[PDB]
Amino acid sequence: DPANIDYTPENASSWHNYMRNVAALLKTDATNLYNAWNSSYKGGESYASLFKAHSGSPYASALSCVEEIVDKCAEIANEVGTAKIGDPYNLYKAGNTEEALYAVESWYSWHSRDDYTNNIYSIRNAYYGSLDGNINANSLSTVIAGANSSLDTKIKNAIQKAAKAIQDIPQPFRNHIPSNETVAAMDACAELESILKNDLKSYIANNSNNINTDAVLNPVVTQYVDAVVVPTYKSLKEKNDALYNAVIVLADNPSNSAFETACDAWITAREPWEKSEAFLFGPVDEMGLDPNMDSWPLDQNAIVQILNSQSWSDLEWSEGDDEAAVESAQNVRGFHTLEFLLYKNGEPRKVQ
Ligand SMILES: [Cl-]
Ligand SMILES: [Mg+2]
Ligand SMILES: [Mg+2]
Repeated sequence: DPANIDYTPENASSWHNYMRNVAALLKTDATNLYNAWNSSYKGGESYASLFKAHSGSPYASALSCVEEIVDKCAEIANEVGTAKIGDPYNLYKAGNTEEALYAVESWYSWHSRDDYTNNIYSIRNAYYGSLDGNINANSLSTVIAGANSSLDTKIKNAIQKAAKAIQDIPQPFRNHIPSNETVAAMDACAELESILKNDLKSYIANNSNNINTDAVLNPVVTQYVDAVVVPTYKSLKEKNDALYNAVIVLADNPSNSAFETACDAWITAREPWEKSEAFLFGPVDEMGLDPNMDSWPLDQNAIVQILNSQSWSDLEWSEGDDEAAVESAQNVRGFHTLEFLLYKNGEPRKVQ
């Protein structure tokens, strides 16, 4: 029932206000995340400076930075295969097909394949030290290549295999959950997680390989922060600002065209977010910005209740609120709540 709700003339006013409020919070969260890295964190030094310096806490060496980088790449490869794809797959295989269909992150917009593929490109970006698919001179890839060309080539191939396997699932993944292609994508993601957390991490950690000193890894950490992390968060800030502006256009003059234009802005803003999921550490994690912007699944019953009662304060939480209160607010806001409000069955919603 909450899944079947339509945007109608009867609820349009409330629907516009829900969209405005969710888009304003996404704008705030992306700005605060970018500022935490680029300007100041916890009222002090910027997180970009703290990470690049690695002078004690939580990173005392360039190796500690790089182990976090690699751990966080392995974590997203694990999340994508075992949970984003795996949770719907295992529900479906057990015979719980209706629960499986609604378990797919980004199904409202039929965007799961592209979303999860961008998560793998986050790994590529972290490993390449770039955003354009070109291997940077100061990348982890180049460091591994100089010591072990075979391991570097196997890692680059494993990243590409996972991205290609997800793209090979027939569009949309929501309608092809039990496919052979789904299983091949899970396999490719598991192989990628393994080569990162086992082979790569162990190889860098071994002092005998001479690639874990600050002289070797400082330029890798600096380039990862300056060319990957900070520009991705800058792009997310800019694109969440544009997404809010597109929601305002739609709310002020609702039309099929304005819904289509706001949906395009949602995909545009999602890209730097999805391409940041290999670095879910530091500010995005500690500030709770990851679940603020990207909780999934949502509390769909609570969304419909908030829409009909215009209880906008239910979307927000404060420092010191208990865990349940924070999660309840996060489960009714963010990119996926805005996605619900903009899309129906993979297409922009229409004005009746
Ligand atoms: Cl989908
Ligand atoms: Mg168009
Ligand atoms: Mg997530």
